[PDB]
Amino acid sequence: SLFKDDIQLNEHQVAWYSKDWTAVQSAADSFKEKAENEFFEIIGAINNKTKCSIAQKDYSKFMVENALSQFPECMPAVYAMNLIGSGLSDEAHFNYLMAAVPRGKRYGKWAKLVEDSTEVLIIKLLAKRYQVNTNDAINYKSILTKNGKLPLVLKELKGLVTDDFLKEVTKNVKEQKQLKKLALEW
Amino acid sequence: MKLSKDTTALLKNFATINSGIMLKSGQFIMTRAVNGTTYAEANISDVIDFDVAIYDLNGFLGILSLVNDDAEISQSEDGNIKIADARSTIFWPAADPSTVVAPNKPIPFPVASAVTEIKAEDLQQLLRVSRGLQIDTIAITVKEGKIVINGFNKVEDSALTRVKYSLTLGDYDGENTFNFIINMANMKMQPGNYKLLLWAKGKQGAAKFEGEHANYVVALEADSTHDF
Amino acid sequence: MKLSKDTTALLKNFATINSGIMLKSGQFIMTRAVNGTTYAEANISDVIDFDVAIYDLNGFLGILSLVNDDAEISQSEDGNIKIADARSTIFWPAADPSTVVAPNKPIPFPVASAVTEIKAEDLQQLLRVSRGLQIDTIAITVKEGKIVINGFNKVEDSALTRVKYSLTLGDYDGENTFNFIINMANMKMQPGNYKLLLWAKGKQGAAKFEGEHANYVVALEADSTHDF
Amino acid sequence: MKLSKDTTALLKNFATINSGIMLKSGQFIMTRAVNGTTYAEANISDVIDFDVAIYDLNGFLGILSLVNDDAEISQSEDGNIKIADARSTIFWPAADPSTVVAPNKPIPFPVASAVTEIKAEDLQQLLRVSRGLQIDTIAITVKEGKIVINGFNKVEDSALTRVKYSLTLGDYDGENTFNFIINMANMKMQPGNYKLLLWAKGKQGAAKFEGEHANYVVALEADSTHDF
Amino acid sequence: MITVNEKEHILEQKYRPSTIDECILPAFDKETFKSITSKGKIPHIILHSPSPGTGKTTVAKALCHDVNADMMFVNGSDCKIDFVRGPLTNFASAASFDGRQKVIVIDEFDRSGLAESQRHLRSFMEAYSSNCSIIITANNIDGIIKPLQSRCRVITFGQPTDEDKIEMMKQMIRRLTEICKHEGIAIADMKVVAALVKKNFPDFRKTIGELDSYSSKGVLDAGILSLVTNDRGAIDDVLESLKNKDVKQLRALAPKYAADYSWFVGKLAEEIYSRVTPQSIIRMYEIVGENNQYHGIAANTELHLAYLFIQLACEMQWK
DNA sequence: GCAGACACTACGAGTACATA
DNA sequence: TTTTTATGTACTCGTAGTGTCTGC
Ligand SMILES: [Mg+2]
Repeated sequence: SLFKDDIQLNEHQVAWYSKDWTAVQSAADSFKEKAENEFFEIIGAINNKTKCSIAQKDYSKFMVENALSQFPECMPAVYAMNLIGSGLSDEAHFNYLMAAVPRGKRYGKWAKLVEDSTEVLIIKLLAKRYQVNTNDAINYKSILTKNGKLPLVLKELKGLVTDDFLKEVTKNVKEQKQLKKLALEW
Repeated sequence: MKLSKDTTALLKNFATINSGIMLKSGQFIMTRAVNGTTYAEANISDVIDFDVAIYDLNGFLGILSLVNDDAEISQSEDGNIKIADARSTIFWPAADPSTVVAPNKPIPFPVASAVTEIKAEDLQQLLRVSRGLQIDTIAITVKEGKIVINGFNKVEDSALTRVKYSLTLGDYDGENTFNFIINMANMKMQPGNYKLLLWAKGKQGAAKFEGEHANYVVALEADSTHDF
Repeated sequence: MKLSKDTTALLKNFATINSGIMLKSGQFIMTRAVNGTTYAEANISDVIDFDVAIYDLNGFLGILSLVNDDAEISQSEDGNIKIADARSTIFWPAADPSTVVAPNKPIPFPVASAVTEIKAEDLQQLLRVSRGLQIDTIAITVKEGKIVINGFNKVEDSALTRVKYSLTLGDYDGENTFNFIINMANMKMQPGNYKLLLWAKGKQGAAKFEGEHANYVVALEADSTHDF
Repeated sequence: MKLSKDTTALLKNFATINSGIMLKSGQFIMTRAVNGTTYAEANISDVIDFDVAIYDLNGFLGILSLVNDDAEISQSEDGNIKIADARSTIFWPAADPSTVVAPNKPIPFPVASAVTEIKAEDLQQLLRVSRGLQIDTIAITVKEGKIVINGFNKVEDSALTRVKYSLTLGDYDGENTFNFIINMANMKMQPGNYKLLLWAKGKQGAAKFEGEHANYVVALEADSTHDF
Repeated sequence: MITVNEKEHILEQKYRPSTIDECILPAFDKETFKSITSKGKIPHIILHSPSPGTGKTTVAKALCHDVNADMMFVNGSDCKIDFVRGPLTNFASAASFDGRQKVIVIDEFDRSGLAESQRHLRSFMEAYSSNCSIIITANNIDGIIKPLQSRCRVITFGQPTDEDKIEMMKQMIRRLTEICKHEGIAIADMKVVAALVKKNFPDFRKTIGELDSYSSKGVLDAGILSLVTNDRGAIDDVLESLKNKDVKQLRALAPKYAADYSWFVGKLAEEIYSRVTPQSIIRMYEIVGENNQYHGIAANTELHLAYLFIQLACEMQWK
């Protein structure tokens, strides 16, 4: 900045006035906050018997049913809507779930399985190599573990872990680590 | 050892047939499609001195394209492969040979029951017209004493009735009558001239294209008719 | 019957108006956009010797570009279009006449309400300035004795009041006052000098461009004004 | 008034520093980068007779090229820029001053801490070898008497150690060393011989290039070594 | 007093209000809009309501008309990233020699596939806010990214109070009466206008459309009232047969509605919902869901619908 | 007369929906 | 108070690669 004066502009003004569209793209990606949802305002109405009209709100049978399926008191209604409610309207689905699900303040955290990304990768590798289903692959993994041939088999299969395969293994970019984990597999 | 850019451009074409390739000691490379509908071979200049199986050939060639042309390629001490060039060094995992589909045996193509030739310009015109006329199959036959290639759109013409394209390749001189059908999807060859050897016996047969870089053999379609 | 490059360029320009065309035996060709915005007629050197409708004119001109310029166009024995080249032959489909939107008869333009003339240089300058200032509509109107074309950008200027371009053709000795708005998208003609006829009767109106080879009728915008 | 092709060429070169420009009445043009890192001034022949801010200079110069060389330039009654030709007229919009960045005053270059000169051959060779070897940062330095300009690659080398190119200009007389690092992004000057002045103080610095038509001032990077 | 555009033949387009005072809005919304127009400058506003025809585009244009702004009306679906890089920057950076505030109306900008462009727009707002303002209108507010919603005043149309609704409906009755008087439509019974207003609320566009449709013979009398207060797709015969447990009439009605099974089942559930006990609602939805789930599975469809009728007639407890 | 400009296509990302 | 199932199909947008013609 040769001109040592200037009130100085923000990054957006510098990007736009200069018409450097890469700086404009970065400034726009600055606002790339993502993932907005208000499904739990609907579920609360189902749980707390609040008044709530879905004639103007977005509805999700999968999200509503999976949220209500976290507590056994609602499992009868979720089961019924999972059997005979698939061909119902979203309004009808919501109406039934309000009429049937018993009242209760039950909000909590969903039950999610925490997986060994390395073990998932090993099972997927064994299923790809031997063209078997998932449980057959797990049985192969058990047999190769209790035989000591697993380091040998993993060594023979280390070349099969392409960078697209790791996308199927796990979306966490820390997948790079497993990559090195598989590079050092001897 | 380094891979000259002609070797790299050839391997990029060999990746169009098979996603991986197995390189064995010698000045000769080959690959075949996993379904066995096309196979390729090529005598290459750069000497291959150690056997190495590459499962991901396109990613390997992307690694190659980045770090110079005089890149020294070898196998690493641990068991993988190494690519060193002045400023950098990259390690690539060496796959087990059983993880890559290899043609195992160099197919000795029999003495051709029909021989012809096709220039690079003729092949380019044929590919352009096929991209234009939606042509997906070709039929090499003998028409009025010459050897012709008729291009059909098998989708809208399941029986190959209406000829959409026609090309002449010279006289035949022989005494046999044939109609070798070739699906255009099985021709992964790079532009250039090609000596075309069509062989058939009973229910078996093949079409070999000897080019200025590599030879590509392709399998005929099911309802090909000949009288050899 | 060959197709001189002037004829093929004219056919391309016509293809920008309608994806398909219906050309009958003679030396007269015509086309009209499916949305009825522009119409074109022209005489050309090459002689059409058989009636045939082309569903995809652009692809036909592409396959024509794919062979020698002296290629022979005829009607195949099956009834399609046979393009005979040196060694190759291309068979292009003949479309069903009902599946191509074409004028029934050459529409005779009425007696003009105003007449002027556009030099090819003025038209080229107008088009290049339209690329420049990004003007998307024009207005043929009267400016103190003369006939002028005003060029507006309807995206940023919706009322057509901020004149971005102005061109002066000839003078207008009449007594009427008019403002014919024309959308730039409907100016599908090739360069040249054009006698510009303008017809309007209350709700009806049109703008004709007479060239030495082709005539182009263009529909005016709905909110044009006149007192004829 | 008009604009000669050399004036438009100077403006087109200035457009590489800023997409817009500020014109005040006189015969002196100038511009600044939005980040203030580079600057340009020029004494020119044609006369400026009305102040105006231009939003897009490149399109303006293109539209000037679309009309004749005797195109009259003036200010329309609405405040925009009128460009009158023989029969056509262009109305280019006038920009708001708050949307274009302009140097608030001609910069006063201090006493030159060092001086040298550059022949046009050295400048064109430097530009070509930078484009070739991918040089992104240069630095002026003194060796055993002569002043030279070296160039590395700041991306592959954050410490500035590998001298990938160097060029010799003249001899240096003095007692103080100076290794000024400058980014190539602020290098937008037309080819020719330039009298180079260099000023430094404390962590700040500047380099003026005086030419026959224009002068170009370039800032220095933050961690530049001064020793003054 | 009323705004008439003679260029339009469609009634709802002919009588589009041109001023904030002419629009029929909630009291607080109209107060805020009058404040905006009075203070002289327009901020960045987002007018949203999922219910169509509440007045978003009308109010945007009316704000621009009251402030006397340099308005650039833009179809939101055309406001792609190149439109922001080009026309929007061209309009923002253009010098104004008349003191008119520059306002960009982006009508119906709630397309998800434009999110990226919207992000650019946000950056645009941080560079040309001192030069112009933006009035976005939308139906799906979630189609507008969160930074845009946060930077603007977000006004939710079609969300009135009960007293607001009473006042708005009275104003709409008066407006329809004035429209009838202008159009030469004789009003023999104001109950027709009242029924139209109450039936098509809060969609005013659809209200004027219904007025145009039912005012075909030029008179609004008791016949048009009976036509408006009717339901042409009413299912009442099936509902009354179920309420009476009439097996004969249900058996007769099964083939009448068996043709459009999906639509009839949906409408029948929708109608039964409001006329039965909560536990009857549970049972009805279970029965209907099962019967519809086995639609393509059953052999005789008319028999399947009669089976549904028998189930509902037996198990429903009508309030 | 050849860089550059203009247009056209191929592909990744994001969204949406039906059915299981 | 939390928050996403697999497969197949369809659409839109942005951009980058690519081919091809042309203006001082
Ligand atoms: Mg609207």
